Amino acid sequence: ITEAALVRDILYVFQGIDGKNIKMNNTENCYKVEGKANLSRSLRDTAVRLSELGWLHNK
Amino acid sequence: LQQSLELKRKMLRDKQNKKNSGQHLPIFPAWVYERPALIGDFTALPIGTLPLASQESAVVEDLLYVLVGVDGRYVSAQPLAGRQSRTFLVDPNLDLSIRE
Repeated sequence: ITEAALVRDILYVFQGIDGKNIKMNNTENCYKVEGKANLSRSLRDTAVRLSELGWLHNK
Repeated sequence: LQQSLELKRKMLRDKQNKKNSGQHLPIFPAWVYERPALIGDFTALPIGTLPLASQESAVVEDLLYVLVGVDGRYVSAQPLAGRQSRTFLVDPNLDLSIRE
């Protein structure tokens, strides 16, 4: 995985269309990031902070 | 789809029996209804290997066909144009985020 991939997937997740790697819909209420990438900071940890912008759109 | 021929048959007989006080309503030639005329919709590359940016760049021109009723190259209109609304056949190997 790379930072760029996560920027475009987020640009779809700001609407409700799933990415390739941020792929969880609002069902258990948060867009769970996925994959064997490690690299916590941007990946596991920042993307979830942004995805709430999308959770508020689906509703 | 076909039954409009029968509806027009019932109708024109009824316009005649309303106009039993007259005669000689106009009617169109059958080619006006038989020809495709003004109706809407009717070897491509391995799009699974065509990369994500270009894959959008290929799909976005097909929408510019499909928005006027032309069968695109991906995302092509279905048969059974009947009932009351269309459905379309966007491919199983296009990227899921683009398909949605």
